[PDB]
Amino acid sequence: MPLVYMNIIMAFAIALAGLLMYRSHLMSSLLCLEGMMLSLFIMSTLIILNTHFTLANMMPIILLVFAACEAALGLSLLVMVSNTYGTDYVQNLNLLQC
Amino acid sequence: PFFDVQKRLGLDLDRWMTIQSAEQPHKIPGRCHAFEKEWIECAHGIGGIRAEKECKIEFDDFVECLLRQKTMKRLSAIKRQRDKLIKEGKYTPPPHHLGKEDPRP
Amino acid sequence: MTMMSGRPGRVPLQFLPNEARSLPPPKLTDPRLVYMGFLGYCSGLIDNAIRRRPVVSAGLHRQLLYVTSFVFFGYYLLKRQDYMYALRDHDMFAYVKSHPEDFPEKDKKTYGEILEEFHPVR
Amino acid sequence: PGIVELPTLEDLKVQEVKVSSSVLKAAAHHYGAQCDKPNKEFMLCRWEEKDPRRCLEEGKLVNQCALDFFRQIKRHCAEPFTEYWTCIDYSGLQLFRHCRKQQAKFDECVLDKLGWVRPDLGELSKVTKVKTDRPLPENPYHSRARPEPNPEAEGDLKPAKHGSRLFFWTM
Amino acid sequence: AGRIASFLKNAWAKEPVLVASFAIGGLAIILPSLSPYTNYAIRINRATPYNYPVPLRDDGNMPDVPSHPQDPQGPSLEWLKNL
Amino acid sequence: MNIMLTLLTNVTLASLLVLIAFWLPQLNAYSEKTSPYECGFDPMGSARLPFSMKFFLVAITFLLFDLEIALLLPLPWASQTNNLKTMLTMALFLLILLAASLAYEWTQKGLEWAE
Amino acid sequence: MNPIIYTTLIMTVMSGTMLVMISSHWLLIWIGFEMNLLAMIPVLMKNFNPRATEAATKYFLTQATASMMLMMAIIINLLYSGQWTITKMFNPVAMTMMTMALAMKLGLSPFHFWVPEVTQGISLQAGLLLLTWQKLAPLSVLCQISQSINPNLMLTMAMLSILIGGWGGLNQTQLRKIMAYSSIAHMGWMTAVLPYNTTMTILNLLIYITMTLAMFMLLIHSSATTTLSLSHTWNKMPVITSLMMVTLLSMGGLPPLSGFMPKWMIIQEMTKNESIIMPTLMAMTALLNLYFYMRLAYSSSLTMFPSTNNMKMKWQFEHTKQMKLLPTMIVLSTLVLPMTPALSSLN
Amino acid sequence: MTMYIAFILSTIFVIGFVGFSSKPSPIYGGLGLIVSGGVGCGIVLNFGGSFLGLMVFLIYLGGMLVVFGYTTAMATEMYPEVWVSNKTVFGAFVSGLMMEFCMVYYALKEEEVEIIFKFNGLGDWVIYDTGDSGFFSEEAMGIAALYSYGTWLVIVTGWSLLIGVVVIMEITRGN
Amino acid sequence: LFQAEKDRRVLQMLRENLEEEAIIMKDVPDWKVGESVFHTTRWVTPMMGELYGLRTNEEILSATYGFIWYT
Ligand SMILES: CCCCCCCCCCCCCCCCCC(=O)OC[C@H](COP(=O)([O-])OCC(O)COP(=O)([O-])OC[C@@H](COC(=O)CCCCCCCCCCCCCCCCC)OC(=O)CCCCCCCCCCCCCCCCC)OC(=O)CCCCCCCCCCCCCCCCC
Ligand SMILES: CCCCCCCCCCCCCCCCC[C@@H](O)O[C@H](CO[C@H](O)CCCCCCCCCCCCCCC)COP(=O)(O)OCC[N+](C)(C)C
Ligand SMILES: CCCCCCCCCCCCCCCCC[C@@H](O)O[C@H](CO[C@H](O)CCCCCCCCCCCCCCC)COP(=O)(O)OCC[N+](C)(C)C
Ligand SMILES: CCCCCCCCCCCCCCCCC[C@@H](O)O[C@H](CO[C@H](O)CCCCCCCCCCCCCCC)COP(=O)(O)OCC[N+](C)(C)C
Ligand SMILES: CCCCCCCC/C=C\CCCCCCCC(=O)O[C@H](COC(=O)CCCCCCC/C=C/CCCCCCCC)COP(=O)(O)OCCN
Repeated sequence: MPLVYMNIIMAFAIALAGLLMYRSHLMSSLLCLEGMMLSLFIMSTLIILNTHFTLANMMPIILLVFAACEAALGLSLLVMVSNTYGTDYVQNLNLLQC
Repeated sequence: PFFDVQKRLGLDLDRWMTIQSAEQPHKIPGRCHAFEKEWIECAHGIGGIRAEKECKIEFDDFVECLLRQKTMKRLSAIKRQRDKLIKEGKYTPPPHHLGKEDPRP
Repeated sequence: MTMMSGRPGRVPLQFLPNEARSLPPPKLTDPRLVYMGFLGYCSGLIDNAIRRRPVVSAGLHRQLLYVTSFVFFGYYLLKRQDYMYALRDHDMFAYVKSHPEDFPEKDKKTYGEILEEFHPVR
Repeated sequence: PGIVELPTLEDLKVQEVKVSSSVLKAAAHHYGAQCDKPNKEFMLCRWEEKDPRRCLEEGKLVNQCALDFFRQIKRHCAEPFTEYWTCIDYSGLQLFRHCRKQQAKFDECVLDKLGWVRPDLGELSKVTKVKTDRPLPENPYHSRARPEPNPEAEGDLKPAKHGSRLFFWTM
Repeated sequence: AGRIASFLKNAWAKEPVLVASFAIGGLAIILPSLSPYTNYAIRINRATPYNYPVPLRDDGNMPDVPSHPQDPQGPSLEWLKNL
Repeated sequence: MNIMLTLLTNVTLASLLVLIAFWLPQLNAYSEKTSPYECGFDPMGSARLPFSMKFFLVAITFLLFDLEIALLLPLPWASQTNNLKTMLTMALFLLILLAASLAYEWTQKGLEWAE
Repeated sequence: MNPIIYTTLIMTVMSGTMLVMISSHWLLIWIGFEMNLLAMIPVLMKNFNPRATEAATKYFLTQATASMMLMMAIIINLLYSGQWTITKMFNPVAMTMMTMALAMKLGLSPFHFWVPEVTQGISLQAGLLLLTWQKLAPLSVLCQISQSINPNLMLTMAMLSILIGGWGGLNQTQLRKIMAYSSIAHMGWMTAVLPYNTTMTILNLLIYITMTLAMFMLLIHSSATTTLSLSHTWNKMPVITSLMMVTLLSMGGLPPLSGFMPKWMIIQEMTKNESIIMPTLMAMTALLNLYFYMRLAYSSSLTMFPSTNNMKMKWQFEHTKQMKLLPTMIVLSTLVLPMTPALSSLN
Repeated sequence: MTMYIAFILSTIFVIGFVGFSSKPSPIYGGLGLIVSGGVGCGIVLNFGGSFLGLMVFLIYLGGMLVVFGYTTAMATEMYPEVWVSNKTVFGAFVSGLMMEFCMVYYALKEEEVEIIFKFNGLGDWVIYDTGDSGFFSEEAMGIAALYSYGTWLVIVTGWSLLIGVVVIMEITRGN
Repeated sequence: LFQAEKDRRVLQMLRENLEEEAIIMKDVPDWKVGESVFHTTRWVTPMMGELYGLRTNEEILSATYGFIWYT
């Protein structure tokens, strides 16, 4: 595994860690999710191109689709909670406990 | 769990994309078509447990083709020994390894 | 781990292979079938109880359908269970026959030659 | 796990065909029409052996046949051929469609100088047969012996002895 | 018979763009199944030699396969030149 | 290589123009001159307050409709395949489904802005 | 929500689950997971209030993160072996990430935090769907890769799930949180035996599903979501409370009821692999679940709580909507133990 | 080793990921994600996948636009945070940069294994093919095979998109 | 013709690399010169690290990125 594969894996790990830590905004976490999606796309594309897996070339494109379907979902949710609180702070999501 | 509707009906919903040696468009071959074909032929019909131990040679060759780790190690050793021989100066690499070669078609 | 899902020659979604026709079918007076009919009768009684109806005599057609459906499902369930157990025994005996070195027939001593330690209770 | 057999540099020596891409493209059709036989043996050897080290002589014969083809073209009429391939070389994509008059002149020269006929559209893509004395390889993949499969399921089916044998159940 | 006619007139009077778009979409859906040139398009796509044609080994009983490209045997592209 | 040189040249020329703009003239900056502009009077609030978007649902739909162009872009290469019937059927199916998505968004009053 | 839209969303969820369980390609399984989550999100938000919206947001975040690590594990397995088929995961790191992602998808501890919140925030029908149907796809995926699962990590998570569910269910007065903690404990029980025998996993899942269906359908019949609200049911329909107490007894694992059958079948299996400490700890920990079932049984059926005057009016009206499958679910959740050997039909 | 192009691009990709992963005001996070998308697109073209990189870049530029549009509405934060405007953001950014530099140095000078395996450098040019054939683009042919081989994929993806439109409209309904 | 010339060129580059490796690794403890890496004995396409590993940088850049960078 050359430096490129390790750098892409590190990018995915950084995006996942940034998602797992919440500061205030939900939009920043959605941005981290988009970053994870981009890192996965890049790694899959590199792996498929390196081995000349011809059919698998359609795999990353499909990977993109369910990307924004996940994004369009989150943004949608981000609207509604805002309509309840006037802000997208994840602090306000504390009505339900363990 | 796994309800094999594809095998029951012969539908082939996603079995065309599972391996790289299976009917690529314009007959374009994978980088490791021979290795994967050999390993699949070795491991066919003997179960996972038996294939993990008896087809280990073909799988090792396939992984070597896929990642080329041992080849990179060999090349790194070659270039390190070449650098050590050049630093003290008793190698003098040949002219065709420096750009003074008479190329062929 | 799964033991019989990868058995060679297995049809994916058959639920009753043709070889299962070689085994005797369960008798209609099987105690398990009677228990399934009892389960259907209890289901009918509970259905009558929930809807605030006379429990024992509200719907005779409904109770009869309950019992009949339970018995009908139980017949094929018992057939499949018996077939699976027969398959297990068949595979076990075949493996034992095919690997004599792993199941050695050992000559067995009589109790007169074995020395068991005696532990008095006092 | 073994040393790799590589031919010596003397076995790789051959008289190279030193014409440029445009020159080859201009005479490509007549070359495929005239030098088809050694080319087809070489291609069949290459695809059957899957090893460049087992078909070097066929490549040498291909080079020799190409040399004879170009030597005949040079000997009989080379001026129309030069006028055609300079035109082919001018185009950035080396388009046949830009120079049909030079192609016509070259075709008419080769038709009466050597009896050569330019192949029609679709003929050069045909799948042809090869008569060869080279034995068909038996194990081109160098495959090992395949493992013996699990034996079989044989015999008739009998009911389980004493039923399920699960704890206290007698059925 | 008459309800569809009045509906279409009202749609053309109010929303010509939707009528034109639906007509174009319906034509694009229906026409290819009723055209004789789809087979010609398929054959033209099939006749393009993207990769090398690997020659066959003569076992002595292949009359249909040619021995040289200019032999009359094999597929012919005569229909393409006259189309 | 060539494209990298082109991008470098363009960015360098733009940055040089910025440098000439910010280093050639004589600048006299004071507090009143650098204040925000709201047509002569001081702004009431901050320009970093929330700004309601009445077309948010169309913005969400634009993401999926942008994915559909990514799906439909390889059509020129797809039209070269042998299975023209299946290729045409699948392309028409995808376009029909996207048209149905647009129709469902239209009829459910989804293309109309909030008030 | 429009009934046609609700039906097509439900069918899209079930189609995603079906695609997960019928696919031999990892990409198709991932696509099925994405479809299931996408169609599942609006079902949780069927009734609009701040609490339902919050639950959907937490569920979306959790499932999205689990999907991301699922996809990265797939990509790593592809990198170290050019295989797309679902198989024994030639790379251990990819196997670990897949185990973690499926653990969060199921809700195994310590990824259990979202389950009580999501269950409490949504309605009873959405809770039933979440606690019954959403468990099929991850467990179906796990049953295929069990030969490569590291026993230590899976068993640690199963023990943690059992302990955490038993401890959490003790402090709850809301019924949906109790159901969520019971689901966590039962998830631990399912996943404890998975590396050894997947047939026991399937049997445990089926029994848990039937008991959860009976429980949730009884809770829907008597519109109670708290302990005190359920304490009023004895004065309106005693039979519902009696069947509820029998079902709670079955869930606790007391013989000869059905809930004893899976545990009994799991422990035995674990004793064939020289595993004695783990089954003993699991059996001892199930007593906490039994205790917080018994507290509910005491509150609702074995004692009569004070009632209210207006309840008299409710005596004049009947349950208009009938659930056909409820008696069958109750019977299958209580009286099934004598038919234990039928589990041989599951392999 | 040669021209450092792939290595520099991957490093900038990681830097942009750290930049938007420190979670400043979402404007700068979107900027960092845009630059990361462009850099990854260039990385992909450096391996022969021009269409995938352009497509990824093209998809991302517009997704971010929608994200900027939503940030200006619901995540405004009257004092927006930049990487140097807050101690937590700067700490996370510096930690990510320092960790990336240490990993690069450890895997470059020596052969260190972090999680999966080790790396010795040599440049990514070593693992290429030398395959010399083709009058078409292999990546383009593979992507175009979606409409002949991937009928199931097209069906499921189109259904997912239609369901997504229905789902977002149901979610944003409110009431 | 192109196939034949490519085969000869690849074999020549491999043989030149082998004849050099016989010289750099004369005095390494246990190096087998020309030893293969795969267990199988069939032909394996070179990796472009085995053909240009001991050559100047500009040939490496050509053989790696010439087609991609040619515009
Ligand atoms: C190992 C072997 C064992 C296997 C075990 C397998 C698993 C075991 C069971 C798993 C757990 C079951 C959990 C199910 C709970 C369902 C959740 C729910 O809906 O609410 C709960 C529900 C709600 O109660 P509620 O409060 O009274 O309802 C209020 C209303 O819902 C208030 O809402 P509303 O006002 O809007 O009312 C609308 C209402 C009324 O609905 C209507 O209005 C009807 C109008 C129709 C509209 C037409 C639209 C269609 C056009 C769209 C086309 C989309 C195509 C999608 C496909 C895309 C493909 C890519 O619709 C509904 O209520 C729900 C509709 C349900 C339809 C289900 C259709 C099945 C989908 C199957 C898909 C799979 C296909 C293959 C995929 C291939 C792969 C790609 O409560 C119950 O239903 C009682 C529980 C009963 C559950 C079933 C019990 C267990 C199952 C036993 C059956 C046999 C199983 C074994 C079969 C093996 C093969 C023979
Ligand atoms: C509370 C008890 C559980 C309740 C169960 C639900 C009750 C209704 C029964 C469900 C009806 C459907 C069953 C038959 C329809 C078709 C069956 C066929 O299509 O599927 C077969 C499979 O059929 C099932 O295996 C049998 C289902 C029967 C369920 C009953 C067993 C319950 C365990 C013992 C409890 C006693 C129950 C008594 C009932 C009163 C194919 O086998 P296969 O595709 O290769 O297996 C896939 C999984 N593998 C490969 C991983 C193994
Ligand atoms: C068209 C696109 C391509 C253009 C190609 C030409 C590139 C143009 C050059 C880039 C911008 C130049 C702007 C032209 C005006 C000069 C601005 C600057 O260079 O002068 C001063 C820079 O000098 C500083 O005052 C400090 C000078 C000394 C301190 C460090 C310099 C050390 C260098 C050694 C010099 C000694 C002799 C060297 C001989 C080679 C800044 O003074 P300041 O008032 O703020 O800014 C306003 C300038 N005003 C006055 C004209 C309005
Ligand atoms: C049996 C179950 C029936 C009821 C359940 C329905 C739920 C499933 C959804 C629809 C099922 C149909 C999918 C069938 C699999 C498609 C693949 C197979 O059928 O062949 C394809 C045939 O596909 C054809 O285009 C016709 C079928 C496509 C139907 C159009 C889509 C309709 C789907 C509607 C339901 C989906 C959800 C709702 C969306 C609106 C192409 O094969 P072919 O090209 O020969 O050879 C390929 C191999 N090559 C490349 C080497 C040559
Ligand atoms: C078989 C082919 C189908 C597939 C191809 C379709 C191609 C894509 C075209 C459709 C894209 C999406 C269409 C969205 C539908 C819009 C629904 C709608 O709400 O339209 C109404 C209008 O109502 C309508 O639906 C339009 C009229 C009916 C539809 C158009 C005509 C239907 C088809 C007619 C052509 C048939 C074929 C040609 C026959 C030629 C004559 C013999 C809009 O009005 P408002 O915006 O609310 O106005 C507010 C301000 N006053």
